[PDB]
Amino acid sequence: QSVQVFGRKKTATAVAHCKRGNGLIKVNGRPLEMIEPRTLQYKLLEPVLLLGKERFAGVDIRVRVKGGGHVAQIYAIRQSISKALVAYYQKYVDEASKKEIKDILIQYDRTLLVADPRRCESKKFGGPGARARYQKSY
Amino acid sequence: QPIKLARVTKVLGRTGSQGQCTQVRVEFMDDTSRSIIRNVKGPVREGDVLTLLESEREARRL
Amino acid sequence: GRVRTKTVKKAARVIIEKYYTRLGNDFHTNKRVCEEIAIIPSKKLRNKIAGYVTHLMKRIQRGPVRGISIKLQEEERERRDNYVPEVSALDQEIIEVDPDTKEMLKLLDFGSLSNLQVTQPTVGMNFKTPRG
Amino acid sequence: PVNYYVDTAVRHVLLRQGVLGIKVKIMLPWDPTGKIGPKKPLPDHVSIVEPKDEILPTTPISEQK
Amino acid sequence: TEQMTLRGTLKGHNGWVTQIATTPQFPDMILSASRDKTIIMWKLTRDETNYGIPQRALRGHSHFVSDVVISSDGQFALSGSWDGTLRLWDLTTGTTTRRFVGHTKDVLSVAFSSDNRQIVSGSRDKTIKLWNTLGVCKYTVQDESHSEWVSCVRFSPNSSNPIIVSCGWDKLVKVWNLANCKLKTNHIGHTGYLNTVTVSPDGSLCASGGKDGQAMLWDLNEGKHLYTLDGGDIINALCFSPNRYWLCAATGPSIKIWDLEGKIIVDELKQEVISTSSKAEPPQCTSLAWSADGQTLFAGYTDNLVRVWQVTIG
Amino acid sequence: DIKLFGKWSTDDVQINDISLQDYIAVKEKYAKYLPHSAGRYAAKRFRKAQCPIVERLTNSMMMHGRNNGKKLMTVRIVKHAFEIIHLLTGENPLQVLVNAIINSGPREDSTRIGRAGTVRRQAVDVSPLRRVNQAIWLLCTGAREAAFRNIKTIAECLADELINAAKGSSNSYAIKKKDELERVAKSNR
RNA sequence: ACGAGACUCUGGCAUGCUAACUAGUUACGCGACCGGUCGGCGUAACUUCUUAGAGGGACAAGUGGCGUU
Repeated sequence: QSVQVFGRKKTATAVAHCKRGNGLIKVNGRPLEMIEPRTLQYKLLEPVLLLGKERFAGVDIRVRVKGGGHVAQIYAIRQSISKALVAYYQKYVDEASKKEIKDILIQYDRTLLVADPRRCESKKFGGPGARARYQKSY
Repeated sequence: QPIKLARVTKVLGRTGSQGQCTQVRVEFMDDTSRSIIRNVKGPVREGDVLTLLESEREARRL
Repeated sequence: GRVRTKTVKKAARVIIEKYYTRLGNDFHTNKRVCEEIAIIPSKKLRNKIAGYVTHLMKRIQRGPVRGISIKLQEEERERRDNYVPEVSALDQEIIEVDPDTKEMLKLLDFGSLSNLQVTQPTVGMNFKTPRG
Repeated sequence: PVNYYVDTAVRHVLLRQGVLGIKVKIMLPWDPTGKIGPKKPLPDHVSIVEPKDEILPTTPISEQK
Repeated sequence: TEQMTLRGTLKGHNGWVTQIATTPQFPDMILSASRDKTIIMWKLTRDETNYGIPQRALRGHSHFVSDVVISSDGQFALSGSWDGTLRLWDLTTGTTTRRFVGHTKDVLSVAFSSDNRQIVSGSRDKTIKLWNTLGVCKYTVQDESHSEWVSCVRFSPNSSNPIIVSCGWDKLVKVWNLANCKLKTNHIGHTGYLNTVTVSPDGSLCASGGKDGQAMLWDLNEGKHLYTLDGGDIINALCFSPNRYWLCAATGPSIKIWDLEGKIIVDELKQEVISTSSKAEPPQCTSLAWSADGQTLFAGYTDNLVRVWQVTIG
Repeated sequence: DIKLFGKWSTDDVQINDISLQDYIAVKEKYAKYLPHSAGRYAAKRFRKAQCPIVERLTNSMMMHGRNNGKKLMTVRIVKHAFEIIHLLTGENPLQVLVNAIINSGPREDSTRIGRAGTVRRQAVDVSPLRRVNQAIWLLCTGAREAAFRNIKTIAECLADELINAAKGSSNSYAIKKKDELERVAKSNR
């Protein structure tokens, strides 16, 4: 019983392997309350705080995350965890439990289940960036 | 004079030198029967409430 | 701006006028029909044409459209236009008639008509709009 | 379509008074398989198949084969 | 005498309910296919809150699911899709057991033979294909077939004279012999394209309908037209009642049941509260399936709900 | 049970302005653990009214070039000064912030003349959204230039600015600027 | 008819297809530390993650208003 459902933000992507277990959540081998910025720790705890420890009690989740930026690896981890729990519940429990957890998560935050499509825009010549232009003089 | 509120009932148009004011129709929250036109400065939409410190001028039509 | 170009609109009009029977209100069936009966070298153009075909199907559903002309539809349209009341509106028991037209009818030799009812004429000769 | 429907050439001509530049552009006709022109049609060209003339069956006829 | 009333509505689909499948082995089990690329296996609680709830969701199709049918035993499901492939699903685990590849266009219909040994697939490729349960295509009727899309293919429930009946957008009803897969009978008479054909439970009649709105009944053993019932709209689906001598047709946004004896309308199932929002077209009935016992009829609609009607006598 | 940071509830916060009730988002769907949500509130007009007020303040804190994009620093600067507003007043910091927003938003101000003109100014009313925007901008600016070239840290200047604005005191930069704008609008009536 | 659009490249989606020791992931063995952590070793599954092909997907298509409707 496993799902491996993943989530992304910008270039960061995290894959969460969720199997039948006893409530372990690790990210890159470290426990959840140890990820780097620790200012957005609540951003990581939002899924388990919203759904409760009882719903995660029957699964072990191990997240491998790689890609760009601390604040994207966060939001990628939380998307992966939410989608992993949703998929595991859908495949191995029933549709009703999946419906309620999905409703809670989506009501709190759509980005917990649906990825943000925004990506960096290209630079065009004549300016330092995508839309800025070099100073014009007369 | 007291301060009184008025709910926006319909957005009339854009006025100003650079089109910076929205000229709007407002009906008074208490009376509910008397309405006027005023220019409001900022983004305005249906149903929001403007507090008028002065409450008896009328904006010029168009 | 979602304004369709003449390519999309003329293609949709021709497709509708030619294959009105096969089409309906469903975009996802209409696009398959278009890709089967036509040669549209792009998928986006096919989707635009199918969307306008769906819009026009809805339009013809509640009446006619100036661009389309379906041969079979005109027969049903004139069938609706073939409405005939039970009693002709021109068959009246009594018709009012002014004294002047009564005199004209008398001069016509039709002064023996019975249905005519000679109404009173107007009094004031005020039939012109005031000037100013 | 300009990259496969029009063929372009630019050349110089050395004359007495100087150089004349000549540019030649040819818009190829649409050729289905046979090399006189491109195989792909122009992207904005839509061709609608002419419907064949059918006769609506007046009565239900069953054909046994 | 016997009227049908609305008992419940099943929610959970995000797209049009395109097919409803029931089996005479699990009276509390329903399969609904939908344009959300998913098949919902329901659980019939028959409680106050809702008649049934989604129990499982079969996923794996990359486009619309056009038809779903349940095996003789309620353990396997067959689905066709606009992605061109067919899928055989194990209903216990909910995973695809087998994949059927070979159709180059959208798969419009699918059928499982009684013996659950053969599979018929009719596609927009103007093609009818035969398959085993292992996913191998045996025969392909490319010639002497419909010149247009094939909209519905159905087996005959008769142990003798195995026939498969098919309809197309060429306005023809074709009867093929399963033994050799050649055209045995051809039926003309429909004015517009055909959507569905239904074979009687005893294998004696076959009803067809479509754009023209006329439901035509053809004798299957002798091969002749019998009777043309009048429907007031496009016939999206047809089904015979398993026990009563009835025929039900999804006529536009309503369903009509006719007694095949009196040849008259028995019931007009229409559920729609009319209000100021009447400027939009009502949802259209798409799929029809009778219960195993025959006292319940499930109807799919464009508003992605499955409505259940019960024979309430009265 | 969605207290901000992990300590500040929202169930007790009362906007009590009616006019700005629809434009200050703090209460039930806008109760979040952190003032950091990525978010796409600038995509369509008026959506920023769905953004929580604490996140709007946090975004407005990243200003004057050297602090552009440093949102983690600003969420820290809000977490502190909420911890300080609670110590100074004893009230919920969210309530203090909401009261400051109410008090620091101008109700009238002057534009260029009416339909047209190039000489003087004409008084007009302020949209509720523009009221909230201007209130946040003024509070942030007052804090920013109170902390500049001073041993008083940010998250102390901002806390005192919010407290004064909630009190309506004239020791607040935002209140002074609001009064100035309102008086000029009065003179150009 | 040219130009605009269409077009090509590109960004987002696919637990559907094709398939990988110059990408991996699970699983299982063997080890090192206190069931856990192993960019420690090795070989089955397979393709979610990675690559890159084919196809799909969005059309103002659905609903409600405003419009000559």
